[PDB]
Amino acid sequence: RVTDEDIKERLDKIGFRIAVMSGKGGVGKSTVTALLAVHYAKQGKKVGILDADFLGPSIPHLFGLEKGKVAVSDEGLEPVLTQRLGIKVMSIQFLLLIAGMIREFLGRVAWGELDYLLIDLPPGTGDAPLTVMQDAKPNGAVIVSTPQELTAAVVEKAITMAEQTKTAVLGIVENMAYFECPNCGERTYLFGEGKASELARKYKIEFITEIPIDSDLLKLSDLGRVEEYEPDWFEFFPYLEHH
Amino acid sequence: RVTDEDIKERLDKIGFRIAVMSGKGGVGKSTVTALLAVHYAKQGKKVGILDADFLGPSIPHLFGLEKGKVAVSDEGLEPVLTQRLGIKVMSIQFLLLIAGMIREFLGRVAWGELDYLLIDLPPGTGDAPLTVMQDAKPNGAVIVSTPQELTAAVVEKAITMAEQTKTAVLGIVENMAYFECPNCGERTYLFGEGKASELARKYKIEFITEIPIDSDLLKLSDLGRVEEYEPDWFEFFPYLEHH
Ligand SMILES: Nc1ncnc2c1ncn2[C@@H]1O[C@H](COP(=O)(O)OP(=O)(O)O)[C@@H](O)[C@H]1O
Ligand SMILES: Nc1ncnc2c1ncn2[C@@H]1O[C@H](COP(=O)(O)OP(=O)(O)O)[C@@H](O)[C@H]1O
Ligand SMILES: [Co+2]
Repeated sequence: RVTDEDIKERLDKIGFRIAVMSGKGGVGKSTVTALLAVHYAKQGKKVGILDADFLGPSIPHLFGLEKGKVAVSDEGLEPVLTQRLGIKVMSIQFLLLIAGMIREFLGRVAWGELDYLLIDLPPGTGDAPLTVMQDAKPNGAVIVSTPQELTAAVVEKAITMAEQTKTAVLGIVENMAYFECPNCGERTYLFGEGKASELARKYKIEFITEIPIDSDLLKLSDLGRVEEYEPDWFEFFPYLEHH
Repeated sequence: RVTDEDIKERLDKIGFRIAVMSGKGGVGKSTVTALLAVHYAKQGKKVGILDADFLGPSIPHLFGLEKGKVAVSDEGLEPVLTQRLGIKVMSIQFLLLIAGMIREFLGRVAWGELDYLLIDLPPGTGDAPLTVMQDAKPNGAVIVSTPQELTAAVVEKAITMAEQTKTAVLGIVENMAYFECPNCGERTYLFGEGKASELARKYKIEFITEIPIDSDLLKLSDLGRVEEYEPDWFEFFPYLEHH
């Protein structure tokens, strides 16, 4: 029930729209989304997360936000804040086709003035996650994949999808690429690891990052204490003009 | 088209029907299925795998069977053999509602005389993987799960499912439970690990196994050379009267 000119007034308050996308489920798209939100918050930035992943909404759980409950104000649907860093979150989860659902999330929600809105897309390169790009029209987008995914095929379906809304492909994230023994700091690289950097060099993408399988990230993910995860795999995420 | 009394003549040639099942996707159900097939073959046994996982058929890939071509004989639909150990495989994959598809797989396929038929179910505890239990009515079934999401809930939906066809729950497999540094042989246990043994003791299941995250299993899985995977996580899988 929200006009195309209506969202404009809302997104005008938002410095930069990043979308996070994946070849498929279980590659840690929502976890990365969360870690980028945490990166930005901790740098002093005001951050919003829109959970577009109706399939399996990981986002609220990661911030221990099962206390769903949206409330309505002058400004509209008040997003629930993460207690440690004040990140604003919106998820279907907070109500116990979607073409228009995203239009509401961009319309009726009081995002206020924030520097970055992170959209946790549905998984894959299908129509589902393209419908969301239709309405969110992001400035930037970030590919999340495991080594043993991460083909030029996938990366090209990704660059092509980003064409349909004119969005820059800012980075590849190689999630669960290696493991670092905490005893002896030995790394063991999972088969297919190192492809992110080669494909990035290949298609002229400027940001690569290889996130290991981290027991602590799994612990705190589960506990919903992700805001306390110390390691920043986005230490070197490039600046992005966000006025 | 295959009659209910028709399958009887076929399964009469088959010593024991094991079904492999999961709380959800990406927990390595198909990989375990494959490793149990390999365990049995290498022990001298004649083994069949029915790939009931139409969703995302991992099985043929694991044995490098993209040569997906069935042929028909007197005996019927000839399963394609794995080249190293002679395991017989059947998968929709070999043709480039399913209620009756499984009925064909159990009916029209020439399984011949074999000791074990392993059924790689669809993932989860939903209707999909229950339809297959209807027609396969397995003697035994094995739960595959990762630590994070190995709940009494899941295990009970599993024991309950197995009731509906009177099948024994033979084992729990905790897949990707830990990692062993190849430098210093240190193990690092993923959060939630050790639950399989507690739940098994709890619901009186006789077989537990914890499979680590294995770079080599990932390598050979991908290469489709799984038959050459040396480690047997079923070293101590109990005997099962299979006349
Ligand atoms: N680097 C990592 N180390 C350990 N666990 C991880 C890592 N990345 C993701 N996970 C876990 O893997 C699972 C899948 O991540 P998730 O974000 O749900 O993927 P997706 O967004 O594709 O569904 C979750 O349990 C998540 O916390
Ligand atoms: N213990 C393990 N170590 C490393 N990789 C594994 C392990 N178990 C499974 N995998 C890999 O994880 C992925 C998921 O396994 P799969 O059997 O396809 O899950 P499911 O059958 O439940 O969909 C595959 O790439 C598989 O080879
Ligand atoms: Co070590």
